[PDB]
Amino acid sequence: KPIEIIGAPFSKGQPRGGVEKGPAALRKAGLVEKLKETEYNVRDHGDLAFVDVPNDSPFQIVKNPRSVGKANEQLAAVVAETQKNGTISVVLGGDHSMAIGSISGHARVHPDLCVIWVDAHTDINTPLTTSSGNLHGQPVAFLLKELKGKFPDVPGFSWVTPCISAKDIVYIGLRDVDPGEHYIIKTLGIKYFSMTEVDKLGIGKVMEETFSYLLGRKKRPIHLSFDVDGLDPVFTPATGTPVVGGLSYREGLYITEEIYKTGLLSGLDIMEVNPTLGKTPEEVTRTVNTAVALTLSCFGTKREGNHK
Amino acid sequence: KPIEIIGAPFSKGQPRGGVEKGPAALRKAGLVEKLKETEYNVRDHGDLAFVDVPNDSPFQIVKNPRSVGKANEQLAAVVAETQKNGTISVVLGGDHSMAIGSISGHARVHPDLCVIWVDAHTDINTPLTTSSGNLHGQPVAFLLKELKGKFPDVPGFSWVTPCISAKDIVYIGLRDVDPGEHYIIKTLGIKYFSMTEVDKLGIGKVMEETFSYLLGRKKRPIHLSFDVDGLDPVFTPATGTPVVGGLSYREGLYITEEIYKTGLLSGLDIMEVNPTLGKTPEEVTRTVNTAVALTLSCFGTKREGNHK
Amino acid sequence: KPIEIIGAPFSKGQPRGGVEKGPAALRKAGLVEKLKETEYNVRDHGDLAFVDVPNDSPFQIVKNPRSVGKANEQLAAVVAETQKNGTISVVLGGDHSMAIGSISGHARVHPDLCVIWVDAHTDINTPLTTSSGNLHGQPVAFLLKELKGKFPDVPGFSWVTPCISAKDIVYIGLRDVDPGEHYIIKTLGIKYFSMTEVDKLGIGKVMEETFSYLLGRKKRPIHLSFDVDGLDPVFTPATGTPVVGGLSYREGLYITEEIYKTGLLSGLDIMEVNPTLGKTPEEVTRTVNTAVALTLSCFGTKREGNHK
Ligand SMILES: N[C@@H](CCCC[B-](O)(O)O)C(=O)O
Ligand SMILES: N[C@@H](CCCC[B-](O)(O)O)C(=O)O
Ligand SMILES: N[C@@H](CCCC[B-](O)(O)O)C(=O)O
Ligand SMILES: [Mn+2]
Ligand SMILES: [Mn+2]
Ligand SMILES: [Mn+2]
Ligand SMILES: [Mn+2]
Ligand SMILES: [Mn+2]
Ligand SMILES: [Mn+2]
Repeated sequence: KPIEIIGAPFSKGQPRGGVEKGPAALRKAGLVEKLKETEYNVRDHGDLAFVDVPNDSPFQIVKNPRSVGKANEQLAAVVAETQKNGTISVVLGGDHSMAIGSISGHARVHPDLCVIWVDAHTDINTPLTTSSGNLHGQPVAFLLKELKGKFPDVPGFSWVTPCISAKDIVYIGLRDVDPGEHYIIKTLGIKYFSMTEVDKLGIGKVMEETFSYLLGRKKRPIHLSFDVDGLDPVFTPATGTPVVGGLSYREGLYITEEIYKTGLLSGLDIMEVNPTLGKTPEEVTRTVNTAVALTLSCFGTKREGNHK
Repeated sequence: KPIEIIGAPFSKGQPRGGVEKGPAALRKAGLVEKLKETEYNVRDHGDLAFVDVPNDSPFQIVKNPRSVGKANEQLAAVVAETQKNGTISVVLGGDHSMAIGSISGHARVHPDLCVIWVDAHTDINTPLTTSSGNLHGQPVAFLLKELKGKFPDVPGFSWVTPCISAKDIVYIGLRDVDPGEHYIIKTLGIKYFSMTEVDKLGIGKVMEETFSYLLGRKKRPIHLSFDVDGLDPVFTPATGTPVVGGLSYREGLYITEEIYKTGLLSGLDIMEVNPTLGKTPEEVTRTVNTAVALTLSCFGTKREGNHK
Repeated sequence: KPIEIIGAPFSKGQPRGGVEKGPAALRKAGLVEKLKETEYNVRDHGDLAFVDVPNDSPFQIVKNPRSVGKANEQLAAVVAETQKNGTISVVLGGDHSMAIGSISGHARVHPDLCVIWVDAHTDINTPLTTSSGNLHGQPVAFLLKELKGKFPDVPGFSWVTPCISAKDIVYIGLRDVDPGEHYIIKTLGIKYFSMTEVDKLGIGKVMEETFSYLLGRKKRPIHLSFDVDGLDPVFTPATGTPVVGGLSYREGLYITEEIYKTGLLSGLDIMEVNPTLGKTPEEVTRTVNTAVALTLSCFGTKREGNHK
């Protein structure tokens, strides 16, 4: 099972344009060369060229609906094709709104997959609950089957078909959830481990419980959508929405080390790295290097050591 | 059950006068407005005006005995009256010597209460074991029934009646205990979770064990006396006696989140915040904002989210 | 059982000469005076004068073989003599290559001892697997019986007799292991708790499992070889080989507190403190003071408190 890197220099899901530079910074930090040192064969598809939409007026409060909808449609097609060829897709983020296209294309080939979402946020607001209008905080709402028809058709997304049910996803790291989003996860009964649960259980028990919950019945493809702000700002300061009291460096690596050990990783998203948001040049280097270490961990690099 | 904020701008229990500004900084950080966003009805009694004692010579080694004794007598009366009216009392600290008055007035209405003491110190020296003479490190000694008659009558405190027995209190966070204090907790058998126990058990098991220990037999009123130096100096740097290796931000919030969930919180003390002790202006803002987050957590704010 | 401090100002096991100053900095921080405040009787043997070898050409890739071999032979004799007199030996580090002499002399008197190695590294490369040639990363290879005859005779070490078998040692804190070293620990089946295991289990369960593993059958002498880089660079920045994601201050103290409680500590090594490697003067003070706190903990100082 080879790996295929796919760049997604997109920032229309939020207001800060620098996340577009995420892919470049990750590559410049030597991401591809290091992955070639693993047991996997690596392939770089390159970066995608997203067709911008000039006249893109807000749908109600939702900003850049048509541009976000089209870029995600392009991504889904690309991901589905590589999945169709028996390869693991690695999407280099880009604001988190690109998860719509990443997960959608994945589910086209592997309809039985489950999703592990590492983030300080649930990203499940709907076009009607959102207060900001930024689509990087609404991706999960377009993918959940239970939310289908809970909000008006948004321009640019008629191509989307809800592909995951409430019981197929698990959140880890939550600590900044909007009132509407909380009502939704409680009502629909979505499984989550907020920082409170990580403190209570310990990251060891957290990973054990997420795997038995999702892989109890039968085994199946895993899709890990990693938002860099899942970790505390001390570790990943260069992000658009940092929240204090997050996961540690050690905990972030433990999550990815356990996911590698299942042998079921099928799709990966590394999102929200913004290289123009450091407080200093090293805060940037710190964030980019951590994202690279997490990616390598998903593919075999272990803290105990490695040998051929 | 409404809440009643009570300010206690007092600093005679120790040498640094800046703790008197604790209440003002907490209010300026928006403490009251935010509490009004919870499910509780809020009431601000205001700050107390403590009658200073001009001729206040040291009783042996004990400094400002009469001024500390009178200010606490005034506080007890105020707290007992609001408790008498079915309200939860919130005392805005002030050096920790004000816990004598806070707990005393509380026990007048709820004699069956238990005490959870979060601190790096036990604050249980007696007028005869103390080496500094500062009363903010002796409050527990005036409240324990087992210590009654273990030291000479101190001027200004003849109004005090020991209201709690050794089995009714639990310490969390200890890491700077004097030899005399250690002899006392071992001899009397007082329950505690020092940093060693938190490391061994994890904060999850620590809260589980403190609740079964205190609320095993029957349910009853809870009094949480929180000393801001319970958390590591990296989180709450603006305090008079910082000790390395303390509780994390996450652990501090876990403690308060669990106490809220019991539905038994009856009295609260937020102590030792000194706004004139930062190394920088942000070290101050960091400490004040953390104290506010802890207070809000005691009244319902959860990291998983909230909705009406 | 009295204690005997033994200084080892040596740096030929690696390239940076400043570790030679480790002993002096530790003593200047008041190490001996504080140990005299414990229940043990303290004795300072002083620092050793190591006979340098002028013509010391590299054995293959191994640097300073004869100088490292002789200094360790001198140390072993000194340690064995104090052990012979019923005293606990405390070796003030010095690069970690001095563990060869420390452990060797100890095993001469207590052949049944076990070893607890706290380090970010396994220090088990052989003269043939090493890529740097620095002997401070090869001490364990000269002491393991299973590795005897696995590499050519190195000049200066013909006096060494492998004294410990693979089942007699436990590693804690690993996070920077070379491919050759990993092949060795997996093949020989050596017990270890890398950072992954500490994250999964918690330091409490880690200490419980290392004690049952080593002291399950019968009780016996414990030798703790502590490399200061076992803790994260935020706590012990003044070291030659710092690695991110290490043990916390709290975890380091928990390890030593548990070792004291067994009553089986027989030999101690405090290594790799280099007072000329801070980024600032306080990074140095931070590292030296932490090493002193760890040493005091091994001999009775507890975070819960102490009294006579
Ligand atoms: N819920 C907030 C924040 C969204 C956070 C988006 B994220 O997790 O992708 O960075 C909003 O909807 O604007
Ligand atoms: N035990 C020391 C320190 C007291 C700490 C007081 B506290 O916890 O209220 O800040 C003393 O009695 O002087
Ligand atoms: N394995 C690397 C690093 C050795 C680390 C040595 B130590 O743990 O004593 O600081 C080397 O052999 O050069
Ligand atoms: Mn986020
Ligand atoms: Mn996100
Ligand atoms: Mn205190
Ligand atoms: Mn206190
Ligand atoms: Mn090391
Ligand atoms: Mn070492």
